Amino acid sequence: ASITSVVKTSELILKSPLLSKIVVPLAKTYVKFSGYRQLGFKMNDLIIEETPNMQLALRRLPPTESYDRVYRLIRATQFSLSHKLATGNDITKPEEDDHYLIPYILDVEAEAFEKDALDNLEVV
Amino acid sequence: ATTFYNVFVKRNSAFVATILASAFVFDMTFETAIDNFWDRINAGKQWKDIRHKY
Amino acid sequence: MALRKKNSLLNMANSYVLDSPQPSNLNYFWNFGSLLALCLVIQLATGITLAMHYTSHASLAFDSVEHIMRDVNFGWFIRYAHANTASFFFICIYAHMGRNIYYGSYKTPRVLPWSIGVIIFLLLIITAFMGYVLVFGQMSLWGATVICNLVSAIPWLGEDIVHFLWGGFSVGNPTLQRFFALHYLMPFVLAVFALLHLIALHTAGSSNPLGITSNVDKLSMHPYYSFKDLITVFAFLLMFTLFVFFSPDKLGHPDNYIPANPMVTPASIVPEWYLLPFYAILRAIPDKLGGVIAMVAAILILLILPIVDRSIIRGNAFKPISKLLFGFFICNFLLLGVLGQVHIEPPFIVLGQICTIFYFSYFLILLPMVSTIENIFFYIGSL
Amino acid sequence: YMGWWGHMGSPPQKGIAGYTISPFAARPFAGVVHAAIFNTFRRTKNQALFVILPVSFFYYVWTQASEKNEWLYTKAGRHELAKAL
Amino acid sequence: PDPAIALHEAAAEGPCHDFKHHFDECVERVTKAQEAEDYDHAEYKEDCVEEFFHLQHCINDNTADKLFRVL
Amino acid sequence: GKSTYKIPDFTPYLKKDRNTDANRLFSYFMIGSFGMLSAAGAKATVQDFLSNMSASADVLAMAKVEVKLGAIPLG
Amino acid sequence: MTAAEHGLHPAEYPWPQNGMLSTFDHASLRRGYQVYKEVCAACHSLDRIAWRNLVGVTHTTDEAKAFAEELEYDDEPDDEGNPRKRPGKLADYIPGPYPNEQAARAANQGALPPDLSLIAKARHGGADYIFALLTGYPDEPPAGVVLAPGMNYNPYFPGGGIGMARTLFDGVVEYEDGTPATTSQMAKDVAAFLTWAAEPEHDERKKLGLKAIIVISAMLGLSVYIKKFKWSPIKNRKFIYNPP
Ligand code: HEC
Ligand code: HEM
Ligand code: HEM
Ligand SMILES: CCCCCCCCCCCCO[C@@H]1O[C@H](CO)[C@@H](O[C@H]2O[C@H](CO)[C@@H](O)[C@H](O)[C@H]2O)[C@H](O)[C@H]1O
Ligand SMILES: CCCCCCCCCCCCO[C@@H]1O[C@H](CO)[C@@H](O[C@H]2O[C@H](CO)[C@@H](O)[C@H](O)[C@H]2O)[C@H](O)[C@H]1O
Repeated sequence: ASITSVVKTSELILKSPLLSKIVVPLAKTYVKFSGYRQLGFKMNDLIIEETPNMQLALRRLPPTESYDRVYRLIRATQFSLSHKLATGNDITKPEEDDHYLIPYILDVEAEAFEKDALDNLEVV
Repeated sequence: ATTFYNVFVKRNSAFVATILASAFVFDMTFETAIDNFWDRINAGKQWKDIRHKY
Repeated sequence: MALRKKNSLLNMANSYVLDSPQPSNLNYFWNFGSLLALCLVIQLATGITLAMHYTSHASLAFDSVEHIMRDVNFGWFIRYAHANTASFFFICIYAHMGRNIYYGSYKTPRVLPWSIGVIIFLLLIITAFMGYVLVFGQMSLWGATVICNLVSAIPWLGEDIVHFLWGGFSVGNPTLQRFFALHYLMPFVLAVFALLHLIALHTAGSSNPLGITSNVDKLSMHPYYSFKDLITVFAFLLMFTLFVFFSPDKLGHPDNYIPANPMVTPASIVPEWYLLPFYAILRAIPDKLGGVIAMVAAILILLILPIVDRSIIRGNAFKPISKLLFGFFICNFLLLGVLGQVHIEPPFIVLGQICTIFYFSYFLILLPMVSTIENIFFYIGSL
Repeated sequence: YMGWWGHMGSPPQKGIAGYTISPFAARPFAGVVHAAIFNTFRRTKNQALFVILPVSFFYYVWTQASEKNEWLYTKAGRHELAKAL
Repeated sequence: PDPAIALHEAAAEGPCHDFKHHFDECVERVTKAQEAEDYDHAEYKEDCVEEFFHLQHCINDNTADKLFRVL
Repeated sequence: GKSTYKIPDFTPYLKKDRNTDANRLFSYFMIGSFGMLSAAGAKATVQDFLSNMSASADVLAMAKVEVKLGAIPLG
Repeated sequence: MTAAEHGLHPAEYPWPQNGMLSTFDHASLRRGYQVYKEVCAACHSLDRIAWRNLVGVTHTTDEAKAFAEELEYDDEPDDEGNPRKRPGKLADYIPGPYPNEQAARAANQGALPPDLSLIAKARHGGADYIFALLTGYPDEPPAGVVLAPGMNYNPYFPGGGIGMARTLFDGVVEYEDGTPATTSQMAKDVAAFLTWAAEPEHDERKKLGLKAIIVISAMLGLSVYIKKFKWSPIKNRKFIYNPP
């Protein structure tokens, strides 16, 4: 699935009052049980990157964001191999779990999908 | 410890020669030890234990 | 430049076993690949040695196996090693495949090693099935008869194909001699495909339990994974020793110590344990052709995991619902195994059908639904 | 998606200092008893439900099926067996 | 004499008495039912195999170790 | 946290006698023992395994031909 | 399936050979050979066993040669190509009671007594099944069982009706070591002997297994030390990050 898809569906849910009332609390619990914050990751660090679109989005990260992501990946890898969890400031707090990558990938995919559409235009 | 290191460990040629010589000794002594232990736990049961009757 | 890099032959070995850059955080489930290589080496060494003493003619086959047990020096060990390592081969391959499914090893960019892996698994099944016939005991013969008769379901030409496979009108000497020649060959084909799936993997490298890139943090294969592999090699050899020396027939069927008799039918004709889940799936469909298709589909459906997994994240480490579903899928696969060897009686007939539906609905319904919903929960939950 | 040493395909790394000590300088089994007890307990506790729930469910299903099958093939289960076939 | 004869008798009268009773009752019923006419043209003929199995399984559990101890 | 000249704490793992010959010799004793058992295990494995190719029991039984002599007449 | 169709499951008896470190009792093996020879061999062959196999297990070279030399075996034809017989040798196999299956079935009311060389491996239960079967013929079949003609009731045999009658009775054999030959004792000895016949490598195999267990366990322990030793620089690695 494309990030575009995921974001659009999420926005449909967040619009509907009923839907958001039942989905938002579930989603927050899911994230708590997922436990990626206990390895000091932000959610976007987990997105599959071995794709042309994602490699292009990662190249467009500002250098600071890019250097910080590299450190979180190395740090999480060291927790993984040691079978330890983050403690203290290494744990990602909910307020730090920012969608730093989502805007870049949405722009990459926007162009990719427009190109697909326009490759199939029919002069009327 | 320095002496032991210098003679048997420092040169890999010497280390491998010591390992192989030890393996030779281990192999011969372990064989004899297991043979005796096996004969004691299975005493009176083996052919060697009843052979004298025949 | 170091010789291991400069010389093209040495450099190929170097690239796979020494300088190969690995993730620094592979867990013990990444050790099944080297265990499978060990099983393949043991099966080649024991199998070629058994071939030096075995006679493929139906009049002598079963007795040549008794001669191996009784007269050939260490023949009992070589025979038991070969028969038990066939079971260990399947334990390791189910573990390796389970690792791959849990950690998302089938996702891009590793679709090619996974797809070749599915063919490896099919070749292992064929190899093991033909080898089991070679004993020419009761289970050998009757298992060959019932499994080869599934081909009769192929429309129009099915019966003709069966007679062609058998080289006659029933399982007999021609079938045994051809199964010997093919059983000897198939492991070499299997080794080539095993090599192919590794060369295909080498373009992305190994995945890792977190599902993220390891391009940020690599370790040489040697010495780290060489020495970590030795631990599981010695653990495997301990299990091997307990079966081969202390319980060599625990995994087998006593009927295979009765010589094949085309007249007497054994009480229950079942495949070896590692084929049992596929046999339960076949029983579930009442139609003969239906059942054969379902049974083949149960293996080929692994090829669609790259499509039906809609997750934006690789692997299950951080997906609580996917982990629950995976747990149910694995236990269902074990229950199918158990149902493969019960009698066709109530209430196991219906239970086998429900388990079969669950097996397929994992691929077709549940994994696509769950992976879609988890995508949304990760996005909304972290806003 | 993977290069080789010196050009592995990492985004540029900067600002991380990494430190470690020789295998001869370290105690390999440092903290082993704490790990073996407390670390294993934590790791096992956090994964226990994912194993217990499916295993217990499928064991119960099997147990019920096998006990019914056994009962149907006794004298007492004659009538219920006749209907079941 | 065969040590098993006495061990089996003792186990039947002792720890396996409930099973012994059920087997006995069963045999009584079946023999009586065979005595009655038009038994040969009956749909269901009861045996006592099940009860026999329950008794023998019980005797064996209480005897196996004892018997091999005196051989 | 900021200075890279302040080495992180390794005191939980550091051995005091890390530079001694005794310290190295111990780890080479473990490596050596491992190499020794692997050599003895390989030798056992190879010898027992390859012996399958030596004359089997039935072949050794068909050797040592016994011939009577009572049947054979003079000349 | 009904329990009767399966057969009653034999008890687990404490055989001397049960036990990771335990051999057969060879005195029991010798006595079991004598039960085979005097009772079973009337109907059952032991075709996979040669006289040489007994030597140094149950009998000395001389005893086994004497058993072989009492029998006649087919020799190579004489010089006119006429058949000849010779006395047996240690390489010869123990000869069976019948020339073919048809003769065997004719002597046993249609039933074919199996060869006993692999019977301990060819039946679920092994020695326990053989012991249970030989000692498990009730005086009377459970009320209601209708046996086919020439069948005997035995609950251990699947279906209950076996074509082999009870054969072991107190004192059918007189053991040469003075052991009281009770039904139970003879069944125990012959079951032990048949287990040896099915798996004659048993004693050596379990001793080699003990050596392997010890070596492999030590190697496993050392491999853990070595893995931890080599991995400690990776496990112990620490980072200081100063964001650029
Ligand atoms: C005179 C006949 C006779 C003698 C004596 C005899 N048997 Fe048998 N035995 C048979 C026949 C016939 C069968 C086949 C029964 C059947 O398949 O219904 C048989 C079957 C068996 C079976 C296999 C039952 C099965 O599961 O298929 C074993 C084991 C056996 N005998 C062992 C012995 C031993 C041990 C002895 C004596 C110490 C013995 N027999 C003596 C005639 C004999
Ligand atoms: C992946 C590799 C292999 C697997 C999974 C495998 C599997 C099997 C199995 C299940 C049997 C039946 C064993 C028994 O119960 O007695 C068998 C028998 C046999 N295999 Fe293999 N085998 C493999 C490789 C080989 C190879 C390379 C040869 C080379 C000829 C070979 C030769 C034999 C022989 C001669 C037998 C019959 C003798 C016997 O039963 O032990 N095998 N194999
Ligand atoms: C003879 C059988 C096999 C051998 C010897 C073998 C060997 C290996 C080895 C050594 C690796 C790299 C190390 C590891 O991850 O364990 C590996 C990786 C892999 N194998 Fe296999 N394999 C075999 C069968 C299979 C099968 C049946 C499949 C799939 C159905 C498969 C799919 C893969 C995949 C996807 C990977 C990459 C996993 C990753 O690192 O993320 N293999 N295999
Ligand atoms: C695992 C069994 C051990 C035997 C190894 C398998 C034998 C067959 C492997 C050869 C197939 C060719 O495999 C290919 O080789 C070259 C060099 O060897 C590797 O090339 C890699 O290493 C070399 C240096 O080590 C670099 O120049 C290169 O940038 C890098 O990609 C490829 O990544 C690998 O895919
Ligand atoms: C890479 C190969 C290099 C060339 C090496 C050539 C090795 C080939 C030699 C085969 C030697 C077999 O030599 C013979 O082995 C067997 C074990 O197998 C030993 O036999 C000994 O142990 C075995 C079990 O291990 C017992 O069954 C036996 O009663 C006992 O005598 C003999 O005492 C020995 O003489």
